[PDB]
Amino acid sequence: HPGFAMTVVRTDEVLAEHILYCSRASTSMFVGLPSVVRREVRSDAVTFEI
Amino acid sequence: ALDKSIVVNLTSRLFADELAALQSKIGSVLPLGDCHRLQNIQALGLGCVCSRETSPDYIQIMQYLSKCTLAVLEEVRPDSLRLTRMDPSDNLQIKNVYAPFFQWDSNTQLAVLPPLFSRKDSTIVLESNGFDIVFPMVVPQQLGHAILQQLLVYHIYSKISALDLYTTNVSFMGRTYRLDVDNTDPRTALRVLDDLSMYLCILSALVPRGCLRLLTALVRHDRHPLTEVFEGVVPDEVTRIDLDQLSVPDDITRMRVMFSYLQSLSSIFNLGPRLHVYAYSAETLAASCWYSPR
Amino acid sequence: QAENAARLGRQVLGLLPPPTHRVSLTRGPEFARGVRDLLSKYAASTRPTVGSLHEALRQAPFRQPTYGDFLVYSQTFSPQEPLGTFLFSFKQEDNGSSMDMLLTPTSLFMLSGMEAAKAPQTHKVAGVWYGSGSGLADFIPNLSELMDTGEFHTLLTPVGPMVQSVHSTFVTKVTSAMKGVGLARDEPRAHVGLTLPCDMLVDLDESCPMREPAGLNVTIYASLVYLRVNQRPSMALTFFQSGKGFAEVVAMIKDHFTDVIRTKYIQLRHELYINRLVFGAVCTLGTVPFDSHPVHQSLNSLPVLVFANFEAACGPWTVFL
Repeated sequence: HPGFAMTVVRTDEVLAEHILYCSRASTSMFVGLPSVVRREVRSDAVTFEI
Repeated sequence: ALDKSIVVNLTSRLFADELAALQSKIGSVLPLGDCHRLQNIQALGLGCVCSRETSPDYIQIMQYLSKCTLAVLEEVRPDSLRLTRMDPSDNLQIKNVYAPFFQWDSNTQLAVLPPLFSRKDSTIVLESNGFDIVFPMVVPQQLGHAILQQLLVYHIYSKISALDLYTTNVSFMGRTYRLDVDNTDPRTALRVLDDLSMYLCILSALVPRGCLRLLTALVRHDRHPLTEVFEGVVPDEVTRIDLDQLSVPDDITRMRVMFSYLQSLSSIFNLGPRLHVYAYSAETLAASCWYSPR
Repeated sequence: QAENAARLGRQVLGLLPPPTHRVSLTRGPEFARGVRDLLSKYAASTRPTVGSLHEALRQAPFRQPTYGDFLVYSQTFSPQEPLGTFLFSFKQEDNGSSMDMLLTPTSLFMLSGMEAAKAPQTHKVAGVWYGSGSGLADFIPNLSELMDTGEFHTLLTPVGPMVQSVHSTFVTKVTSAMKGVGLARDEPRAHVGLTLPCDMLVDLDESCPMREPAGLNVTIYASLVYLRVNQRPSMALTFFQSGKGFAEVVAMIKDHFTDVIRTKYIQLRHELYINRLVFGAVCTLGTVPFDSHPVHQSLNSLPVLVFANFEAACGPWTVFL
């Protein structure tokens, strides 16, 4: 036994499932309009964006 | 045809302090990592390679700059940054707000450089998100070279010291400037010097003898405006090599190899992507240019 | 029979370059209605359909490459190829009316004459497309002297990938591609990519990561190295795939060919010939778009990579050392 003593610290992780309750009408939401943007046009394919 | 737009999501509302600097630079070029519409703020800065606690190495930062795509700002909304994109080869408006100010005109040439004069001026920190944003500097191609010319000379003469007026000052017609060297990592700036020791001593082996004899006929009496480097005295080495007789077909094989290795010195003195400006407005500070490929 | 001629009325008038945008001023602001492909944000609905976006797909960019037509001896160009190989136009002197010399990278491995262990795969394959190496050495008698003074990288003009090759007994026609994506002849609506043998290609960006930025571009580089084996001059051609930009890869290619620089230049402590100092050259074979996966293949075996969406843009030869 050497001169000093010592403490040891860990961490621990637990996969837990969770219950989320939310009261009524807590958030007012705004929903815009979807648009289409075409870009990165190549010779085998064309990429879009919505 | 093709669209170009990058809108940047941001997780916190910006302050009125930091928005006033971003409203000041509404036309500016900053590089960013990926090619998408949505983008995190941790790619917008140049400071992923140049942070405060990390010692910056401006050659490696400039080496970083040719990889990335470059982008121009459109608006600064108080939540989302909105940018437009630069692709080779596309004509686009560019507007210089860049603080160590130089003057451009129509039919000029440009380059993009890391900030080499004032980092605190050319970088703004965002205390709301904790991540800082670093702006590069756009420079005409003559001073685009001439700043890199001084920084390669500087790492040569900081290693010999193991004073400042000759090593840290970039010269130009009308103005002198101060390079920002307090903390520089020389190891990526010395591998460029490691290849310079390769090219330059090969060029000292295949030296044309007649073009050495030309200076022995020139600088002793014939004084010219651009030969004031030698100050009127021949170097001691040049008298030693000229003992051989001249012959034409020796130098014909030599001067082609002298020619072919100066093709290689493009690769070590490269800038970033270049910008050939065709039309520049003066009072509006706008311009028009096509982005060159790397 | 004019219904067959009515087909050419459709296809030729349908396939043209777009005409110049010229509207007289007396018509008014009708010219703004004649600008459709600059519009790039199309409206969407709750349930969009093709009939809502058949106008959106109609504007497409203008892409047409410029082909090359080569008339080759049937001995030099091996009669069977995987239809996407890379090419070279070697040129010495116009001696005939129209005869041309073309070099696949399997063929240039045979004129080289390097050791088997440098490329352990293609040596078996390139040994059965040709003879022992004198079937092609008869056409260039200066292959000893073109290596000494170092003029061989000045005589190659990189061409690109194949498109079509109609083969006869004595004369083989080769249709090559420049400026970009060559249209496939036999399969309609297909595109010929560039294929390299897996042995010749040397990747450059490879990390643990132990981060590099993305982009739109990655540039295939050609390389060609003068060296000496068995005290006889010989060449070595390697490829590179990197998007690091030209300022890095010249320093990166020096680290790949470190040993080749060292084993040669032990010789010149004794004899210093200025003609011998030239070492290698690097061309630019054109860009590749990002994140396209190179797909491995197998031919006869011979593993062969492939690059979809390849476009070609040839460059100069610059002498690195």
